[PDB]
Amino acid sequence: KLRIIHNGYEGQKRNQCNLMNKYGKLGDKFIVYTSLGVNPNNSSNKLMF
Amino acid sequence: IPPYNLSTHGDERWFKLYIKHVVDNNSHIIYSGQLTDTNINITLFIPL
Repeated sequence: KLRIIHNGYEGQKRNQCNLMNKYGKLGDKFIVYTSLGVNPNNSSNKLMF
Repeated sequence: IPPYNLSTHGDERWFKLYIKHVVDNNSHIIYSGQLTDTNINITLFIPL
Protein backbone atom coordinates (compact mmCIF):
# COMPACT_ATOMS: atom_id res chain seq x y z
CA LYS A 1 0.00 0.00 0.00
CA LEU A 2 1.63 3.23 -1.22
CA ARG A 3 1.15 6.62 0.45
CA ILE A 4 1.93 9.95 -1.18
CA ILE A 5 1.52 13.10 0.90
CA HIS A 6 1.91 16.79 0.25
CA ASN A 7 2.98 18.39 3.53
CA GLY A 8 5.98 20.56 4.06
CA TYR A 9 9.04 20.02 6.21
CA GLU A 10 8.01 22.05 9.26
CA GLY A 11 8.87 25.59 8.29
CA GLN A 12 8.29 27.49 5.07
CA LYS A 13 7.80 24.36 2.96
CA ARG A 14 4.65 23.48 4.92
CA ASN A 15 3.26 26.96 4.57
CA GLN A 16 3.82 27.05 0.81
CA CYS A 17 2.44 23.52 0.70
CA ASN A 18 -0.65 24.50 2.66
CA LEU A 19 -1.20 27.42 0.25
CA MET A 20 -1.03 24.91 -2.60
CA ASN A 21 -3.62 22.71 -0.91
CA LYS A 22 -5.92 25.52 0.26
CA TYR A 23 -6.17 27.57 -2.89
CA GLY A 24 -5.59 24.82 -5.47
CA LYS A 25 -6.41 21.24 -6.49
CA LEU A 26 -3.89 18.42 -7.23
CA GLY A 27 -2.37 18.15 -10.69
CA ASP A 28 -2.53 21.92 -10.95
CA LYS A 29 0.71 23.45 -12.22
CA PHE A 30 2.56 26.34 -10.53
CA ILE A 31 5.71 28.25 -9.42
CA VAL A 32 7.07 27.91 -5.86
CA TYR A 33 10.11 29.66 -4.28
CA THR A 34 13.16 27.95 -2.73
CA SER A 35 14.93 30.73 -0.88
CA LEU A 36 13.18 33.27 1.28
CA GLY A 37 15.05 35.98 3.13
CA VAL A 38 14.37 38.94 5.35
CA ASN A 39 15.56 42.29 3.99
CA PRO A 40 18.47 44.17 5.52
CA ASN A 41 16.52 47.35 4.86
CA ASN A 42 12.75 47.97 5.21
CA SER A 43 12.31 45.20 7.82
CA SER A 44 11.72 45.22 11.58
CA ASN A 45 10.20 41.75 11.48
CA LYS A 46 12.72 38.91 11.32
CA LEU A 47 9.58 37.48 9.67
CA MET A 48 8.81 36.68 6.07
CA PHE A 49 6.00 36.06 3.62
CA ILE B 1 -15.29 14.65 1.62
CA PRO B 2 -15.44 17.87 -0.58
CA PRO B 3 -14.39 21.35 0.67
CA TYR B 4 -17.56 23.39 0.50
CA ASN B 5 -20.91 22.59 -1.22
CA LEU B 6 -23.54 22.15 -2.62
CA SER B 7 -24.31 25.60 -1.40
CA THR B 8 -22.90 28.12 1.04
CA HIS B 9 -23.27 27.64 4.85
CA GLY B 10 -26.69 29.21 5.43
CA ASP B 11 -28.17 28.42 7.68
CA GLU B 12 -25.74 25.83 9.12
CA ARG B 13 -22.28 24.72 7.88
CA TRP B 14 -22.14 21.28 9.55
CA PHE B 15 -22.27 17.84 7.97
CA LYS B 16 -23.18 14.53 9.56
CA LEU B 17 -22.94 11.03 8.03
CA TYR B 18 -25.15 8.05 8.97
CA ILE B 19 -25.36 4.23 8.90
CA LYS B 20 -28.48 2.18 8.12
CA HIS B 21 -29.84 -1.39 7.58
CA VAL B 22 -27.08 -3.06 9.59
CA VAL B 23 -29.16 -4.36 12.49
CA ASP B 24 -31.88 -1.75 12.08
CA ASN B 25 -33.91 -0.30 9.21
CA ASN B 26 -33.77 3.17 10.77
CA SER B 27 -30.60 5.13 10.14
CA HIS B 28 -28.02 5.61 12.92
CA ILE B 29 -25.48 8.43 13.12
CA ILE B 30 -21.88 7.34 12.86
CA TYR B 31 -20.03 10.65 12.25
CA SER B 32 -20.71 14.40 12.89
CA GLY B 33 -18.34 17.25 11.92
CA GLN B 34 -17.98 20.76 10.43
CA LEU B 35 -17.51 21.10 6.66
CA THR B 36 -14.15 22.79 5.86
CA ASP B 37 -11.88 23.49 2.90
CA THR B 38 -10.34 21.75 1.30
CA ASN B 39 -10.37 18.03 1.97
CA ILE B 40 -11.53 15.63 4.66
CA ASN B 41 -10.39 12.00 4.79
CA ILE B 42 -12.33 9.96 7.31
CA THR B 43 -11.76 6.24 7.85
CA LEU B 44 -14.53 4.20 9.47
CA PHE B 45 -15.27 0.77 10.75
CA ILE B 46 -18.68 -0.48 9.74
CA PRO B 47 -20.24 -3.73 10.99
CA LEU B 48 -22.37 -6.17 9.00
